[PDB]
Amino acid sequence: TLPDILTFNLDIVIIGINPGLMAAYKGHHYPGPGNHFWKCLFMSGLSEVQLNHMDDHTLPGKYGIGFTNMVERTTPGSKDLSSKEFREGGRILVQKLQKYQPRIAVFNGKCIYEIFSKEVFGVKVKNLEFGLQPHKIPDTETLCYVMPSSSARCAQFPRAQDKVHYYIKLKDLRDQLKGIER
Amino acid sequence: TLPDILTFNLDIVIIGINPGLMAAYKGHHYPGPGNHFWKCLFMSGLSEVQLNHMDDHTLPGKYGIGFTNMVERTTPGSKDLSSKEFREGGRILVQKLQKYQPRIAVFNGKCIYEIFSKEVFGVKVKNLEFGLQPHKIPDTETLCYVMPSSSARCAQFPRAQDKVHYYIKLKDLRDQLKGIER
DNA sequence: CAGCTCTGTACGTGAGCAGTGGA
DNA sequence: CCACTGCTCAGTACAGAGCTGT
Repeated sequence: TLPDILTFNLDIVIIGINPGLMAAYKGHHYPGPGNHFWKCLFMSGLSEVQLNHMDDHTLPGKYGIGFTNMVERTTPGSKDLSSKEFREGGRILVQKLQKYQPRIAVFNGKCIYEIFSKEVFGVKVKNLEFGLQPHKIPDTETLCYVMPSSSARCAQFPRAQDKVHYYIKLKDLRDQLKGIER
Repeated sequence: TLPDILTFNLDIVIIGINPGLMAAYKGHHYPGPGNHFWKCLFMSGLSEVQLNHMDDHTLPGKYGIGFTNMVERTTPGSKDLSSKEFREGGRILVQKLQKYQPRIAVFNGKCIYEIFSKEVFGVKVKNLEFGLQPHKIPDTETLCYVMPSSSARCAQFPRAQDKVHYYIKLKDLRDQLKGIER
């Protein structure tokens, strides 16, 4: 099982379906170096240098970023999880975000949100795009922001430098949200 | 983590390097694909239906085949098993084969045998070929038959069918030795 | 320098997969 | 909404750098 990385006062929280064999194994979030998470982060000026999964523990204090997932059971892939298993999941995730209250809940890939929505919000988001969504985290001021899966096991973009747009945008959205309190 | 499947009176005993993330995760030998292992067996004629990692414990009593690995820690794989480890692995592995004494000890993939031999027999082998090897298992009538990895991490045997050859040999070598044996 | 060894890296394929847009 | 696109991830041979003796 893979450790959450959560503190108070976060800008961002990256949010997987649940940890995979590799990540269970290394004990850190997003080991590849195939997978694009860590490059995206560097690419987008979200991190000033280029880091890797070994540095995950530093992300809250130094970049105000943290990690977690709907499910905590570790499997090979989402296709191994029950519907049931996801319910108790986002139930427990809502409860976390109500506790930690970051500015923005960022979802890895349409897939995971698409669930959360027709679960937490009782609504099949039809025709979904990436980035800021209309609903806040229930009982919070936390935004949901949907991000193309960091997994290169994907159609596009996959390729770390085309998901950078969404990182830049996220980054700016963060930036916007700190000016509000001027 | 991954349990040996071993009896007495086995013809063949596949010996993998160690148990990777899938296999670890599912307590069963050669899950993949890509492992061409369950494939080859069938299309090599060594089984008469194509089966998989969950018939693994039936391979003794039904086809007199058994399983085990040189080293036993779970890793990704593979290029990350220590220098040491492997040596000590081989001390245990020998003991088992003197315990159980299968007609043959198939090594799945070079570098294990490559290394086993380097350890057990005192020989760094020139230009290893796949197939039967000079030496018996010390103090047993058990043969050593090298075989190219069934991992698909391996470019120079692109497809499963680039490997069945050794399985058809393997059959034969067993088939010869089986009588003898009137 | 062949031969010896000591790392380093560059390699095919399919299966699984996220996403998009095709029946 | 099955299919279709790019791209991950699951040991081993040769390159070359750096010693030995013709």
